[PDB]
Amino acid sequence: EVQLVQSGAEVKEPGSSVKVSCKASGGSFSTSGISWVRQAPGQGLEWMGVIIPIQGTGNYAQKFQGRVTITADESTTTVYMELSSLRSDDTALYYCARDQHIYDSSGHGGLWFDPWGQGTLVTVSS
Amino acid sequence: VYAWNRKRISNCVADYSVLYNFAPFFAFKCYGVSPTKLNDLCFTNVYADSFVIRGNEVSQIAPGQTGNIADYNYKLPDDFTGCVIAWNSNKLDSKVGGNYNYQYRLFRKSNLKPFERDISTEIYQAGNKPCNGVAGFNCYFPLRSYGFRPTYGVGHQPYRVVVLSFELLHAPATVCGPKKSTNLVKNKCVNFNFNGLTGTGVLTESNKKFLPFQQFGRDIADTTDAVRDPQTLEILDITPCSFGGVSV
Amino acid sequence: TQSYTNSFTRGVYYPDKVFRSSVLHSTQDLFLPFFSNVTWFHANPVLPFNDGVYFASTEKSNIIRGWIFGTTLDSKTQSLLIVNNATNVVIKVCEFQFCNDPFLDVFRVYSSANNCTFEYVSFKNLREFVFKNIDGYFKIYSKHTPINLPQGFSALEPLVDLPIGINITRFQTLLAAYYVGYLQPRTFLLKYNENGTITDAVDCALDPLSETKCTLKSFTVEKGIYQTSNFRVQPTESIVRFPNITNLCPFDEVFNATRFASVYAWNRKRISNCVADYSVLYNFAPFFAFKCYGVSPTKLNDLCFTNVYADSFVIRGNEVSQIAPGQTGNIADYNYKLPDDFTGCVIAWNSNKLDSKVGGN
Amino acid sequence: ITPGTNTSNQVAVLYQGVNCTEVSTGSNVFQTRAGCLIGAEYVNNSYECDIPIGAGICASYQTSQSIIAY
Amino acid sequence: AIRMTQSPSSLSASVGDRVTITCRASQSISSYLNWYQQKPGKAPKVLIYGASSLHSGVPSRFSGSGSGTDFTLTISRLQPEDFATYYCQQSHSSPRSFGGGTKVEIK
Ligand SMILES: *[C@@H]1O[C@H](CO)[C@@H](O)[C@H](O)[C@H]1NC(C)=O
Ligand SMILES: *[C@@H]1O[C@H](CO)[C@@H](O)[C@H](O)[C@H]1NC(C)=O
Ligand SMILES: *[C@@H]1O[C@H](CO)[C@@H](O)[C@H](O)[C@H]1NC(C)=O
Ligand SMILES: *[C@@H]1O[C@H](CO)[C@@H](O)[C@H](O)[C@H]1NC(C)=O
Ligand SMILES: *[C@@H]1O[C@H](CO)[C@@H](O)[C@H](O)[C@H]1NC(C)=O
Ligand SMILES: *[C@@H]1O[C@H](CO)[C@@H](O)[C@H](O)[C@H]1NC(C)=O
Repeated sequence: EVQLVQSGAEVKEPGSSVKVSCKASGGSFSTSGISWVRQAPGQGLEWMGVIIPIQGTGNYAQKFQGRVTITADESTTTVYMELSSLRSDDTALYYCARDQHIYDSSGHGGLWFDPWGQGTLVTVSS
Repeated sequence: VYAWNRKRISNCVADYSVLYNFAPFFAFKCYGVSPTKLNDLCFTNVYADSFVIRGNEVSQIAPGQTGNIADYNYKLPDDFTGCVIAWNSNKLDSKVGGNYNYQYRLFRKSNLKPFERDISTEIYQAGNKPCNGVAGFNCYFPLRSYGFRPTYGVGHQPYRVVVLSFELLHAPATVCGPKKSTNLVKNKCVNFNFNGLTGTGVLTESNKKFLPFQQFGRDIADTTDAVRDPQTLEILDITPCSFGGVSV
Repeated sequence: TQSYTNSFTRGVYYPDKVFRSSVLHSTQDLFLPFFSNVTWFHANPVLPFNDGVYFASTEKSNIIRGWIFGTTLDSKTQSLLIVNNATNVVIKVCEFQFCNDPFLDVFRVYSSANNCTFEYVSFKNLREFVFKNIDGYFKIYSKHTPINLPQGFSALEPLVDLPIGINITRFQTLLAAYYVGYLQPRTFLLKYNENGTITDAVDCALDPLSETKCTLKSFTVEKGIYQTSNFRVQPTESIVRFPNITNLCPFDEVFNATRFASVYAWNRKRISNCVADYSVLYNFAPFFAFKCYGVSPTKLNDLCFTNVYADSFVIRGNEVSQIAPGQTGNIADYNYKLPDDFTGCVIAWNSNKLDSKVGGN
Repeated sequence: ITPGTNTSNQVAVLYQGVNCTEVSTGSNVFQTRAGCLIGAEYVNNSYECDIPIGAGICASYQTSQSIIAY
Repeated sequence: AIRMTQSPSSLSASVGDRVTITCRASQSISSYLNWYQQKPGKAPKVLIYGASSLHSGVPSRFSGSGSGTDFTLTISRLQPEDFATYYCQQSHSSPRSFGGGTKVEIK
């Protein structure tokens, strides 16, 4: 299926910002939600936000609003996630994933993230 | 189809007999007018609305139709006068892996008004739970991409559609067919043709008080009794030539 | 300051550009009803637009100059700005970013102006204007008349027609006291005198007397009793009652068989006790259109049938025309015959990729 | 029911064949066998028929003039 | 504002056994639940989407069921390569809340 490739690891300091790229091999771009999911070391997964490239903007959960910016480069087929105001709780693996959302006619079947990137380890050094 | 292009045609002579040389279509579908007569008519404006659909939906580009396309994407008025031209474009709009550059709107709160374009990419909310712009249960993305592939059947292959809408108002004509105009003859019984309005009668100078925007006058039986010459903006009264009963 | 006034008979404009002389003509169009309720403003939110706007101003020095039309007026969509210099009228459709309180100094209206897709340049006096945005044209009718709202009549000759198709819902006035009314789809009886001028008008829905005048197609009504109209009680709501059925009809296994039957032994399947969505039949077979007799393909989802029968087989191209009521041939006589009172839909699609072999199928 | 527009713009209305309960609408309702008559003041007097309404009821325009039914 | 709760947090079983994992929602999410399998050092993979559907390539031993607020992922016959962490995610509404995650270990 579609393949997602992310950038390399990042080392930062609190108060800075990190930009992570996610290039889709292609096949449904500008209509497929490229979701970003972060995973703290030894902790569970957490959904940050999703972007549909044709919308132009990005939607985020009610835990990251105000310091997460996601934009899509349509020409390069790459999705960029900018997390500003880094802190200690921002050291995690940052995956990018694509939604499917198959619905038949009433609400059966939901979204799922089949393609995942290899992961972008971002470390907020003290 | 959801963001169909529209172009305006005015102040030009339109030869509709070269449209066969531009696209490999098989025939026009003209409503309110016949395809062969288009070169003998003057229209106040022309609108060329172009887009891509698939085969099944070509039947929906017609007045009075309903469906996904005719409701949420591209709606034609019930009093439509124009011509629809659709041709298969499987060699251009289909890729081996699938052509996902063409999309259609699948959900909308209300049907489109005729000749209304809706390019809003807001998340459609089927239920009462607010979506806040995030897809989810009863939160759909209204735009879905066609997947065009060369191996698809004729009904699922892409079709390029151009709709010509002919605005024939009371305004001065701006789009006309190739037709040479002869000298104006008055006080004689002639077959006159003013901007496609044909008739037979005697043309006389008139003192009717046409306002600057008006272009012709009607009678009790809706017969044009006066005209304005398209070249020299004067008022001509049209009269039936001469006739009567003959008893023996 | 918002007062209210009666419009009397003001607001009649020429509905078409066809010359008529000495005739009573009946026209249904967006007119300002007679004796309506106009809002009077004194020198600030945005007024709505509805189906049209009638603007009136009794002036002497041209204080009011321009108008703004649009939906959001926040540069998120195209908006119509109509201003005028000492001589030149400036009409623009850029995505302006209007200020909260636009005004003019003897320009502080739009901080931004991007994507201009169209640009057009050209005793007291009562100036009347009618702005309406029907079809794809923004029609402006104007009439300036010297007064000393008068209880009189005066038609409004058309002034401007613009091919802009901007959706308009809200509007506001621009100046460097005026009346506003809203147009409604009324039927009028207009009187064209010998010179082609509208000199009188009758609003057919104003009162019983005007209904009589419009019914007689005349302005004077003689003594008597006239059968004018019929009163009806209109429905209040809509009621839909359909059976208790949840199962979906098995159209999957009809159109998606591995191999269809021969025409002489055509397969038949019975469909009952299910909800049939005929809008997914396009996703199962690559056909181009239905051929429905006695019913239309788009209406199938709004009907209940006691039973459905799906009869599937394979023929060749020449014989597809024979699958229709009243036809004759080899297929319609000896293989598969349809009744003359047939009500149904025939779906045929080419299957050369499946039913054809190199050596022959 | 109307006297000529040369005379008066005041009119009466007859809803034909309905009871005076299923009915622009003045407070002068009257029930005739021909229907419901709104805008006419019924008078116990009788004169020659002026505007025939039906079932023996006629209407006229008489005196401060108004439409009366009788 | 929808939360997902798993049980247990760490179960130890043997090869060929039957494993049952429960995923509960605070409020009904219909059939918008997903199950993800993550191996250490690798990105998660989908096993169940829609609470009842198997992804392409998923072995038939995995089976999911349930609707509303009660859900269950069942492995009929455990395998040596089936020892990983299983997360259940709700797709009902934003945010997509992943469960606490159940880790399946060797007995
Ligand atoms: C129209 O063309 C004729 C000759 O072609 C010319 O004499 C006349 O002035 C023109 N009128 C206008 C309004 O262009
Ligand atoms: C117009 O409407 C207002 C209420 O919106 C009302 O007070 C006023 O009396 C109306 N105009 C007339 C002439 O009755
Ligand atoms: C038409 O115009 C002429 C011009 O003098 C005028 O005499 C005549 O009265 C006008 N027609 C009417 C009905 O007033
Ligand atoms: C007006 O018309 C009425 C008919 O009902 C007639 O009786 C009366 O004399 C007329 N008056 C004038 C001034 O014409
Ligand atoms: C009208 O209805 C009332 C009851 O609603 C009844 O008493 C009366 O007789 C009826 N009159 C006519 C003329 O139908
Ligand atoms: C007519 O007379 C009757 C009794 O004779 C009375 O009840 C009724 O009120 C009178 N009508 C009028 C309009 O005075």
